[PDB]
Amino acid sequence: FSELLDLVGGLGRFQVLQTMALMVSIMWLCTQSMLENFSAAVPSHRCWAPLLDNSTAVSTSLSPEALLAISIPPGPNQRPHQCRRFRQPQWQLLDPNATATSWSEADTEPCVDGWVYDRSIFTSTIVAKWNLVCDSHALKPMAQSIYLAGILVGAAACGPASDRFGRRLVLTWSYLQMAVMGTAAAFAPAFPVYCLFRFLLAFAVAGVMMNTGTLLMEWTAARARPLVMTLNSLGFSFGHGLTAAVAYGVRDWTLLQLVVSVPFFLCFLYSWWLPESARWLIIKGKPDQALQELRKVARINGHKEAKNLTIEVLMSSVKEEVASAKEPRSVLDLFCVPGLRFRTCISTLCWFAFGFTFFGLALDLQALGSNIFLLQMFIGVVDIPAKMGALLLLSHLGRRPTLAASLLLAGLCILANTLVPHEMGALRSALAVLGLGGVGAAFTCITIYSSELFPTVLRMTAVGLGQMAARGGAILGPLVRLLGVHGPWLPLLVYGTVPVLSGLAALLLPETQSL
Ligand SMILES: *[C@@H]1O[C@H](CO)[C@@H](O)[C@H](O)[C@H]1NC(C)=O
Ligand SMILES: O=c1[nH]c(=O)c2[nH]c(=O)[nH]c2[nH]1
Repeated sequence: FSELLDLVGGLGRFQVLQTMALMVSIMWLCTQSMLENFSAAVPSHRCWAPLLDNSTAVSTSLSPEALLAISIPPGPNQRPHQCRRFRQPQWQLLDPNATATSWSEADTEPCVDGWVYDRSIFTSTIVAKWNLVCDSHALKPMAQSIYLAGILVGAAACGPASDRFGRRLVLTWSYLQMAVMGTAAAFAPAFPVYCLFRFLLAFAVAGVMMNTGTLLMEWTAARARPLVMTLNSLGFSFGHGLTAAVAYGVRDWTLLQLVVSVPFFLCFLYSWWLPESARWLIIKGKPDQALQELRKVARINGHKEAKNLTIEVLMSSVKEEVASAKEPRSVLDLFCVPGLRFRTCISTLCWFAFGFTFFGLALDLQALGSNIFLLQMFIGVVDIPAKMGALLLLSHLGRRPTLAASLLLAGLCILANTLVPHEMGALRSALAVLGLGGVGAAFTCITIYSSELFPTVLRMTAVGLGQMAARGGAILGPLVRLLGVHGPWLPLLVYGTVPVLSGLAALLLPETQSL
């Protein structure tokens, strides 16, 4: 096939502009996923209480600190209880002779009158709007799980639709669905409706993710294809910085969600000026359309050959593909072949670990460091050099040691985060950033390495199964935080154990760089 790209220009003005255009979309698409660090931030809260909040009642000369001690009991964390209040004001607790033994839990009641939230950092969040606290506290990670499950279902449905209707058409309606569903989520009236719209937004996120990469690869000559995949992967790196930059300015969740959604109307509008994949149009037996959209690109790249492209040349240049690209093999074949079964197991585990660890940690920055805006920005800034170093070492040291070393870097940093005491917040934050950097490097590493461990007929099958495994791991990511009742160390130990085991496992793979 690529002989045609050499008539049309296989790297040039069109591929440059297409890479820029799709990278920008991937940036905003990354903001959509990272948003719920900020849209769903948990502000500090307490029960509403008469002496503190009933401004219509008779006031007193006591200070707010004293009235808080008189109204809200202390909780386990040596801070005011987030889910209880005194049944009657505890005037007895003001005198210096008082002790903690002076009251008992029967003297307290739950927040009958609802909660009061700290508005200093964020003006509003979904947690503050729908009271996703105390007995409802599980509902935040449930919302994140529903989003990531939406992406799983969307990726499962994308394949058949992408193959039947085309890369660009599905990408176009994915952009429209992202805009519409993000705008709808921004104005949802109730929590179930918000979950429905976030699910339907994720369903389109999957389509954008898959089709952008597929279309970039299908329009790029082979010498530049790894570089193009790397640039498309740096799109997310800049997406992290963009998330921090936008969320630092917009402190209301409705306005923030709307702001990050609206750009996709423009993405929808400019996607119509992209060409549908020529490989797809030829494979589906539509030469008259493939010729048009090839010489359209030849016009952009500035070639005289737009006069030379002709149907007979177009047909003669792709004689093999239409005659042989007819093997949509089932996933089970990977397990049927004795040799490939165990390689498939290990590579699928390496895909799983990325999603599990990354969307375990990256979606609760509030636990990792002092300032989530700056920490998100750093998760971008450190992701970039990690990815470039991954590409280079992947090109020199071999895929096996680079995959193993990246995953072991991630695991060791995330585990060490549990050894460093809570007082050393700076080192905890730095280790968390480095761990997410290692995971993000392994993302590129595995994307390329899994495309070599299997014979060329089953290469694509392995990559698809790996992607589904990463999505299954991402879904479990958020739910693992529900173990945190037993301690803050436990979710971190789990998230750190997974990459350690998978990184050790990657050592058992064969090397695929030339030896
Ligand atoms: C708040 O104060 C007003 C003052 O008139 C009173 O009528 C009302 O019952 C009070 N409510 C609570 C919950 O203290
Ligand atoms: O390096 C990444 N950063 C992300 O924020 C992200 N989100 C995603 O779905 N895949 C990736 N990869």
